[PDB]
Amino acid sequence: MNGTEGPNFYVPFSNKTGVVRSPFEAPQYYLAEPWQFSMLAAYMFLLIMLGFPINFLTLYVTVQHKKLRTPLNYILLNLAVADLFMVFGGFTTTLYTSLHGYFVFGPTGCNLEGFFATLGGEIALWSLVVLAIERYVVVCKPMSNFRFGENHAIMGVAFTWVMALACAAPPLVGWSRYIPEGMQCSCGIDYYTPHEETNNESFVIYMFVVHFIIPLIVIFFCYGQLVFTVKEAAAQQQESATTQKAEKEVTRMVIIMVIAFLICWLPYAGVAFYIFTHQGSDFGPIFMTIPAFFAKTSAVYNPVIYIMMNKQFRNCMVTTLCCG
Amino acid sequence: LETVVANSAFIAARGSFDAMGEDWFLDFRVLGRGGFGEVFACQMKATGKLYACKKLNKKRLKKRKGYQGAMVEKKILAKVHSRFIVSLAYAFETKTDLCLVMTIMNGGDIRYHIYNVDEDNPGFQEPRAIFYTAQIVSGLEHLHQRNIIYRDLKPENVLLDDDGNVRISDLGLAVELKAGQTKTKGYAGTPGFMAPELLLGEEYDFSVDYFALGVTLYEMIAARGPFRARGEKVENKELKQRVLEQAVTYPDKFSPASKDFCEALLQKDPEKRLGFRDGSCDGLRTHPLFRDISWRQLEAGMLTPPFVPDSRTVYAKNIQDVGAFSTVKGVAFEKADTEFFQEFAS
Ligand SMILES: NC(=O)c1cn([C@@H]2O[C@H](CO)[C@@H](O)[C@H]2O)c2ncnc(N)c12
Repeated sequence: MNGTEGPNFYVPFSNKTGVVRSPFEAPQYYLAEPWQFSMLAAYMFLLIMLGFPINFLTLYVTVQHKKLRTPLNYILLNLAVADLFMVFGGFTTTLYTSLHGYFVFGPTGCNLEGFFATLGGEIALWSLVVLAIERYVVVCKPMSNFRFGENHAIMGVAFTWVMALACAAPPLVGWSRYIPEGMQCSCGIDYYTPHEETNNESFVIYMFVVHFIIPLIVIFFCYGQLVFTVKEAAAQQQESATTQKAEKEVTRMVIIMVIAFLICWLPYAGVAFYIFTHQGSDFGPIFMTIPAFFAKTSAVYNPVIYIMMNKQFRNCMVTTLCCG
Repeated sequence: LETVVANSAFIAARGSFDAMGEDWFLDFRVLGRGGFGEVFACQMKATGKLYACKKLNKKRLKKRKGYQGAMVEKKILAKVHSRFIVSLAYAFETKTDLCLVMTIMNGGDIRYHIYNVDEDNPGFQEPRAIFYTAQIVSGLEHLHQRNIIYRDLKPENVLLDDDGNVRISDLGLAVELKAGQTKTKGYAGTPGFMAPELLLGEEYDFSVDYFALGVTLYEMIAARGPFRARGEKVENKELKQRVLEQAVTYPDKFSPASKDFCEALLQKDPEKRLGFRDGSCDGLRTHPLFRDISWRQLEAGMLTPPFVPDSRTVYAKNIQDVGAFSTVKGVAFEKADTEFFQEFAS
């Protein structure tokens, strides 16, 4: 602890201006500046402008070719929807609020907004996990009686929602609470205290283990295996120069994929863990907006990595953009 | 990238091979996108043998009303097993598609091989084409002995394995009519792989198969069919006119025997078309072309053509290579459709 405790707020900035009470309705200028709000608003604008076209394309491309409407694409559609939850739950709200210089939807609004943003990001998280699993199962062949057929695909999609709800729903029932994060113009998860009265401590442990560490292990496992397999395959089929280059490229891509998972959730995990292991921090309040920037950008980079670099989608997209 | 990952899974399956439900076969990249559903390579999880799984998607089946064609292909392949007709191993359905799981022909198809030999090679060498043509003839003969008119035969339905022996497949384009009712009006087969008789909605018999054979050989050598050059991609009506009227230019790339054989078949009239004379299946066999063919060796599948596919050389398309055809626009199956789908499965 090094912020300001309250029975319904935890401002990650120290109380010494006497206006650190209720950051819900208090104008934020005791831990932020007008220029920082312009930059915040700029960043949120960017994330919408990129994120919405990118996710629209993922849905769009399958509709223009019949054969793309198949089970193995379901998870990709799910990813795009998940990302759109982040756009309308998180990005738009934060853009609106930042220009007033404080969060204007009030405590109830904070719970709503925080729910939609968290829900979004968590469906996204679990999509990436499921995707890695599916790739590992299908290509490396380690498990028997699994396929990516219609029933399996649907289960996979459903699972990402269920796990996401399992995280986003608890702070609404008083197992934690949504309270302003960052410059206090966005609402995040309370994890700054192990405040028993709202039951924060158990929730924070649950989050760190189930929603970061578990994913992290799975991501490393799956992608390690995948790189092994692809290297091995290339060695067993050296007769195409293209395939050898591709194998190296795919390995590079896989590093990017792992890194992309890290960037998104590691900041939150890192900060939360540090305060818990050693009480107090020298983290600022603008510092807490840094994890949000990284997390939010995954609405842009996930479909870029997982859609754009596959041949079929490319052809279709090129055709439509060059008149179609 | 991901296409290479799909290629890697294929390489993995091949390696294992060299050394129901679709959940009992591990599924790899597609080898083409049929008229109905995917056609991918696959491997038995409990046997460790490779099979092709021709999936016929339920949605696409309803759209074209392709129920008759499916049932025909099943019954014929199920009954006819040789070294010139692919063996059928399983016929089941899933909840999304009907499956025919047939024995491998790992070496790719003749249609592929026109372009895979090298694009700067103007079709097959004459002996190599002659060998494959002879093997197609034995397969046609076996069908004719069961009194089956195949109609549409084409390069893509002549598959190569890694033994350098070919077999016909896709026998759903056939009709079984016993002798003395072979003649009957009808239009069947895919345009540009049809005989004059069929297009005009006239009576047909085994003659049409010999027309198709001619088209196939012509395409083997010249790297183009008779009814399209390499600048032609014209509509059905013009394509129909090509089939009906034209006796095309015959390259000097041909041997005199092969040239002559092509000339006879691509000249209109079944009577003047080799094979059909009184309806012989050994009318083909009298041509000087078959001086290089021994019938005993042909029947035993011992003919060796130049270029024989390897098992460490992959033949197959990438997984996301699709053609795409109508799937439902909010359209829900009739009871009748469901009844055909169950009936097919066995
Ligand atoms: N139906 C069959 O018997 C087969 C179809 N294909 C491929 O699937 C493509 C059709 O989509 C064909 O052009 C072949 O490349 C096959 N590939 C290997 N073995 C087979 N028995 C078949």
